[PDB]
Amino acid sequence: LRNCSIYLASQVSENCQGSLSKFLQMLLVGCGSVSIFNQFVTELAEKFEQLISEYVAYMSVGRIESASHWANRCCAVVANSPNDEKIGVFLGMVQLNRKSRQHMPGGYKKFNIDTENGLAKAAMASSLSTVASNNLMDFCSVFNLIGAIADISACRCERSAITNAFNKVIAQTTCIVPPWSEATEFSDAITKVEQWLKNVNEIEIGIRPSALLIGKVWSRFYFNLNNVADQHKTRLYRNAEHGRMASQSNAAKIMRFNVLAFLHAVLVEE
Amino acid sequence: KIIINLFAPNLPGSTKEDDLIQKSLRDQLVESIRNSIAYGRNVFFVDGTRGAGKTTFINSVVKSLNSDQDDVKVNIKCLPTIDPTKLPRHEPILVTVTARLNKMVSDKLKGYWASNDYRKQKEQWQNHLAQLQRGLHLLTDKEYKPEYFSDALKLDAQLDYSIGGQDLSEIFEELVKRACEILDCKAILITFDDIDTQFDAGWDVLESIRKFFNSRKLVVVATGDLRLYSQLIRGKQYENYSKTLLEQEKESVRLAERGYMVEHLEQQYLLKLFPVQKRIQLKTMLQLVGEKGKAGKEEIKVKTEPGMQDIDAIDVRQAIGDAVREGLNLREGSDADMYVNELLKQPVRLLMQVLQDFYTKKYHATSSVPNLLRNALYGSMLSSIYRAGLNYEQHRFGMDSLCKDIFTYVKQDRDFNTGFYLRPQSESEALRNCSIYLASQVSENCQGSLSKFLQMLLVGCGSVSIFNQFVTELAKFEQLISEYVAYMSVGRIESASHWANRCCAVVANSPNDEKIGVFLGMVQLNRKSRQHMPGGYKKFNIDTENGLAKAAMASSLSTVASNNLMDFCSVFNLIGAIADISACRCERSAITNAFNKVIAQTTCIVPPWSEATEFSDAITKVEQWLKNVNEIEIGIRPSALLIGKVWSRFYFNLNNVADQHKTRLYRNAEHGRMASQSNAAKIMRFNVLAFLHAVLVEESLYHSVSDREYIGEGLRLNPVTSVDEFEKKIKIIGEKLKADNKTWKNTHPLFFLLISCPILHPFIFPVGGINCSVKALNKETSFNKLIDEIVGDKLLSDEEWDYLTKNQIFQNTITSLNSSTIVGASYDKDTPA
Repeated sequence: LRNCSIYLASQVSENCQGSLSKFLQMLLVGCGSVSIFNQFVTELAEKFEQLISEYVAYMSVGRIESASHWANRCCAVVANSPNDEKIGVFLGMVQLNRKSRQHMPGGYKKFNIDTENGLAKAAMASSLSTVASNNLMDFCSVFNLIGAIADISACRCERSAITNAFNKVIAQTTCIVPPWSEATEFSDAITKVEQWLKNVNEIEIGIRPSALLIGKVWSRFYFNLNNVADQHKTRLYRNAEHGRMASQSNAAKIMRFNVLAFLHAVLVEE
Repeated sequence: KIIINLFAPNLPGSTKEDDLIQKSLRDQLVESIRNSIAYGRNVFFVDGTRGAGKTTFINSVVKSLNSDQDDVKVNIKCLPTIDPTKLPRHEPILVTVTARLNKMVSDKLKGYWASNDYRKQKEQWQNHLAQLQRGLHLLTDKEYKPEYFSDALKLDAQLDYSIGGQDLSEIFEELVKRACEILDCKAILITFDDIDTQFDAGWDVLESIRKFFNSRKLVVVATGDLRLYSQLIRGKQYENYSKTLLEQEKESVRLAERGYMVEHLEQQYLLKLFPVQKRIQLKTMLQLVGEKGKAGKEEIKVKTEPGMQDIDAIDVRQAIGDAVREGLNLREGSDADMYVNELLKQPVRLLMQVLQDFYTKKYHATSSVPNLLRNALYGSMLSSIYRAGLNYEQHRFGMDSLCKDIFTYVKQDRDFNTGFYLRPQSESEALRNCSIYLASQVSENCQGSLSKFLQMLLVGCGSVSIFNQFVTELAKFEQLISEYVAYMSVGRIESASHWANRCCAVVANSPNDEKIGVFLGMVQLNRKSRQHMPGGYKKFNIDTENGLAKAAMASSLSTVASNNLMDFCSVFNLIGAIADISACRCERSAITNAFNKVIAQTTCIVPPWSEATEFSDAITKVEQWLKNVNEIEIGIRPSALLIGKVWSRFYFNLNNVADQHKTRLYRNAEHGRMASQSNAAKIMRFNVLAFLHAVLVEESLYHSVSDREYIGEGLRLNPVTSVDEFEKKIKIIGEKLKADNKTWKNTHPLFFLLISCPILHPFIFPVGGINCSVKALNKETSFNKLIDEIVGDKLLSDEEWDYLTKNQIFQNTITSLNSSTIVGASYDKDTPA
């Protein structure tokens, strides 16, 4: 294992050199698959090898279609795990209502994506993840956001392909719970992505990432999402929406620091 | 540079020039062997992927090194390649090497011209051969004898070996040294083939290399699998331990340290025998051409047709694309690039063979495109097909064997959620090699037929996803596979309507949470008269509907006996209805037989894994539709990705339609005029609307007939609880179609033929599912006129359109589902304010 550690470090260094999308799959699929299972090793740890075989077969470790598709599978496992207080603020995502609730104080209501117009509309759907079960649910995760950045950074700069990077997980896939379970303004938005893709194709040439760097970036990123899943979890106040004090926190307050958690992890470790 | 003519006999013995790929690697290896001459074991290992030119390449270095003698300052004579598995089971490798070395020396002796030189060196050769013969017994002795000690002290040898005793390492070193002088060369090449067929014979090879081939005038090129050599070495290091120690020390600590010692012993045995710097891997032709973005280290062009010029030759990376894009009916993009990556990792002699078996047969056709690719893959890649349980005979292949092989592929690859795409993403080579074969097979049969497109869509792709979400809560997992297959009979289907009839028996088998009574692709119907049902008319009646409305409602109704004679009505029956009617001759006398077939009521047994005239008006128009279908279906070019993507969006659409319409069943939900009231009419319409949306969107993005899409730049969402999303796409597609002088019937033939189906017309616009509000009417009206632009016929008149919104006889619209009943529906609540 000591001999395989340095060889695997060379694998990460070689495979992630001269790219940014490839840097993200190791952060998302590589380091993520073991920290997400870290929940599942403190839960049921023979059955351990059965869980390993079932976990990779679910998350498609080794045959990932895209970093976004991994997030959709990663979306369900964080949810189907046993939890407390029946909360929708999971580790890396917020569980949003798909049905109207009676007696909603303030302007709280079922979320509709049509409110966001352009680049907001694109980034709102890229963070969405839908899983089907006996009770169909919906989550909005930072992992889905990264799964789109990796997806975008791996495609061509043509408009015909960029418009496809936003239409891979929204209304096509049908995620099913793991077997170990109990039961035009958008055209201008694409232009913003296209011009930034030009930067990526010429700034990423100088990248030189390491397995340590990808390991450390995910370390801060994963630890942060445990804070938001606990510190921000209890702020479900009636006046939380339109909040401006520190105590006030809503769904927007969750993802604002969840994304900033990702940016800081990239910032501090780089 | 490198040119490969495909009209060649393909004999490896005729490979002399312009018919191989590895010369860049060979000349580096050939010079590397020569580079080590002036610098004492030189062992080069050529790792092989169980055959990628392993025997062909190993022969090429023998040919090249033997020919070049005069030009090079230092030359190499090559022994014939040694196959250790074909040698006698007890003959030492040293004997085999000397026997072949003797003939090369003897042949060179007979080639001399000076008699004195011939006599002088022949005696030296026989003096060394006698010394080896005298000491040859040391290789094979069961015991030592004191009579050998007299031979070990014999120093009468005229050549006076350096160290004392009698060791074959010193004797063979002088024998090779003399052989070099006679042959006038340096560093004779010993070549070994693989030990795959019998890898116990590789121990003699390994032991001989490290004990007798240490001379600087000997260079060895071994071949095989280092995994197999590591297993063989590891087993031998375990035999050094005394058998008593293995029994008297059986605890975990002792056993885990003996394996630790053997692991370290085996690690440096491979490093010493095969140095890393001398190990060489046969680069695949993907590694020689690149990703099509970065300039590769080699350029390869292929003579597709007989007589291309040197500059008039297409790149092999694009030559595969010409086969992959056209054979699989695949539009150019990212998915087509991943299939050619699969073929670019195949053995070099294999990709040429399938390329040769494709273009040569295609040239004869020029005097179907998919079967040419299929026959090219089948004749060269049959090893994986036989080793996967799929059909491996050419004549039998049809629309019934396709379903089972794809089901077998999904089961073998264990990808039940996205495996129907036939994505080459497996971990085993055999499973990957079957994905491309099925994709060619999918495009082989579904091409030129609308029915086989739906049959593959329904029976083929449907069986993968309906199983995952509804027949996996139970699992003897393999036992559930066989009877599930035996239920709908994907191996042999009498018709597509029978699959849909049993499809409802599977979806409705899964219980619904909180007992709502609505399932994935349908909604339940309450045969018994519900007591004092509020609002609307009675439950339902088949006889109520008019000539065409009854033609679709009855055809979409299936009866299954499970705890009662339970009634089902699904879009799956509607899709199955199309296939039987479409797959028949245009003669109306035969159409009606295929038409009454899909409407004649039948009963289907509960799944075993469970606990339990005015009707001829529609027959006239379906004949007109079938006349239209018989010519527009020719232009379709379906692909494994297209049919998989059509179902994938159609599957999620049905999941969301039932998820949101379950809670919209109210006292006043009937005769829906706003989005919040949804009866059984509104549920079933969106099921039909889901099918048309899936076909339209996917045909724009992945159908091969069009080079570019016409959806535009926007979010593609399913039409659930609304029609604007489906209405918007038709407008954008229509606007871009007219400006580019392209029609719907030529750009989207599948959607054009499905939107023109007379059967679906009484379902697209039902009485109770219009939810015609103030804003909905504007989108609904534009939706209607846009549809009438595609089909060219307004199925409902403007008088009939005003009838629905305003709250006589309607042939083209169902009239009983507006106030229909649903099992498990709670009619104690009503619409809020």
